[PDB]
Amino acid sequence: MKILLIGMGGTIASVKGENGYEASLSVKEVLDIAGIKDCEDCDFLDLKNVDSTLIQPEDWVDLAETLYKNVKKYDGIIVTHGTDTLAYTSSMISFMLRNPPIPIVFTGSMIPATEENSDAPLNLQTAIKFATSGIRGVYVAFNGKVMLGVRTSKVRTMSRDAFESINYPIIAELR
Amino acid sequence: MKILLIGMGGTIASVKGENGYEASLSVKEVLDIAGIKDCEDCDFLDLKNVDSTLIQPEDWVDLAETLYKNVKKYDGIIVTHGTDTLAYTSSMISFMLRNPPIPIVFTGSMIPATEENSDAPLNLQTAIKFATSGIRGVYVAFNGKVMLGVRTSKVRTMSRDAFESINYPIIAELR
Amino acid sequence: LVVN
Amino acid sequence: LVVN
Amino acid sequence: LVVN
Amino acid sequence: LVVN
Amino acid sequence: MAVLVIKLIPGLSGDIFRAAVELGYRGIVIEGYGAGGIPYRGSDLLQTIEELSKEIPIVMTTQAMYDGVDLTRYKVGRLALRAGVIPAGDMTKEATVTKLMWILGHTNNVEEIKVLMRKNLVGELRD
Amino acid sequence: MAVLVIKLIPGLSGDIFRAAVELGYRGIVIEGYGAGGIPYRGSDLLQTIEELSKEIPIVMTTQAMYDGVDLTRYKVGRLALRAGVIPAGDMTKEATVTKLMWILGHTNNVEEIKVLMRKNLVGELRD
Ligand SMILES: N[C@@H](CC(=O)O)C(=O)O
Ligand SMILES: N[C@@H](CC(=O)O)C(=O)O
Ligand SMILES: [Cl-]
Ligand SMILES: [Cl-]
Ligand SMILES: [Cl-]
Ligand SMILES: [Cl-]
Repeated sequence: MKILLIGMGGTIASVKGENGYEASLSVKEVLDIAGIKDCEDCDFLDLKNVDSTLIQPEDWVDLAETLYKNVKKYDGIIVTHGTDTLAYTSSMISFMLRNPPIPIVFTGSMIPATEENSDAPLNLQTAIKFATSGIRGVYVAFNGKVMLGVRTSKVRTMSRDAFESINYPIIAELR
Repeated sequence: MKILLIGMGGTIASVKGENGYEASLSVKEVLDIAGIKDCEDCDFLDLKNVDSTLIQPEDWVDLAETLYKNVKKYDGIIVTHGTDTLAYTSSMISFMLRNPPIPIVFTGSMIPATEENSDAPLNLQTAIKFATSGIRGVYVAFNGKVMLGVRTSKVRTMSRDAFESINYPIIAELR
Repeated sequence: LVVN
Repeated sequence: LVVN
Repeated sequence: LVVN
Repeated sequence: LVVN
Repeated sequence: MAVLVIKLIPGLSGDIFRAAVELGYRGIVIEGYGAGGIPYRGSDLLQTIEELSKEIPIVMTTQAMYDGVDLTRYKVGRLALRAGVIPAGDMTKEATVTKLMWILGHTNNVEEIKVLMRKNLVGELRD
Repeated sequence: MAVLVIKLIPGLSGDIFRAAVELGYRGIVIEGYGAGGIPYRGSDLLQTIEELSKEIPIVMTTQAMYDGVDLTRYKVGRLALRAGVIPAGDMTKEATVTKLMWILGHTNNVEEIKVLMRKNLVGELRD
């Protein structure tokens, strides 16, 4: 029912400017541009707006605190993030927040939502479908697949199917 | 026609003794135990007998020198090796010996040839089939697949299908 | 601070 | 969306 | 043994 | 040194 | 806090690990070959680790994508266990690193850290 | 000769690279994220590399299994190029390391080493 989306940045929320400088969108704008319409009664917090290569440990603290503040209020949380360090973030968060009462789903995209063939809509559709599932825990949603956050790794640098559940069954996938 | 097999050790040539100490077989014994029968007019050199974790750069020098000495004499060379650093060896050899006139094929196994369900026969059958191919270059043969040596990586630690050609088409496979 |  |  |  |  | 991740390659000298400890790194992750182990033929690696593994935790993961580490499978592995190395089981590289950093935030006792790293906290490990 | 391979993780301090160079490592490989780049927000990494990348070659590979590195794709990447980092293209981690060690055996000139690392010698690279 009530779903909070937290922005962290990443390609998902990008629109490279007319010279060579990446610029960032708010998470709310990202959803509108992706074209997610079912998502009503959805709140939006913007926490960072960086390329995830820039992610430092302190960011995990900010993010966990934010999350801890919001678990009792929301039924599912989604966090948009750069793919580069997504699995680091997802894993670390999994240790800080040992027993989440709600699904906390990380996602992102390789092609920015603004672009024509972006993987953003699918990833977000996926993330939202699962955020409503009632499945407690920290997850990653990518390329129509949901993975335990603490078993996910980036395996491809230039493909939509960038992630894999390693040594552990995929939790769910649209197949 | 004339094929030289060089032993470097590895699980392939193992038979753990009755207490917890790995012992090693000669490459020639390994073939007999695997059960390779077609291989006649095949010579056998034993160069090392170590677990490949122990492999140091100096070993690449010994091995390249040996190889350089034997390319003009043989039509194909096969090198049995531990899987742990096989891809390091295969790659480094590829740089030292820039233009081999013959196929030089690395192989090994995850299950020792002495064991009942060993992958050794297949790997060796594969290595030998390809050593006769007339395809110049340095390769790796594993799980019925032949890969460019300089594009091969160990991807699994506890499976027969331990290797993959990365970012590059498989050269050949028994399929 | 949240947008609805 | 499918689990197994 | 098969190439492609 | 080689075995045949 | 600070953890250093080093990929095990041939000819790797244990002197860098010494420097790491000096610098005040509080944990070290060695990304090794296959099921796991430390080179002892022609390197001071295993020796150096024997020393440091009691000051800071030293964790062994694998370079290979799948199946993870098992130091009991081979002798180079079993030696590393004896040397005080903490195995990473079937954890992802990222779950291993972050688990380590997390545990470090809570303790500095290498034996505790070892018990913790071997315990399945959230689904990261098959113990 | 001696090459050090370090996995890029968050909070990674460029001080270890300094120590490496001191120790006499003649090449450094950084296994970074995705398509490539060096952190500059809240770390001295990029700065430190700007310094060292002219003394020893500093090579960027990726932690990800497939597709390899492209420093031109993102700004963190493009910065690393400017910083003097040598990209590893689509090479395997093992082909990268061994190619580096091999080139090092032949020269110590970082510009030569850079031209070489970018040249497809035997099929290791798509250049
Ligand atoms: N460089 C981007 C990669 C992506 O989002 O696909 C990031 O991780 O922030
Ligand atoms: N530990 C063995 C692994 C194998 O051969 O399968 C080695 O690489 O020598
Ligand atoms: Cl893409
Ligand atoms: Cl096996
Ligand atoms: Cl430090
Ligand atoms: Cl040294």
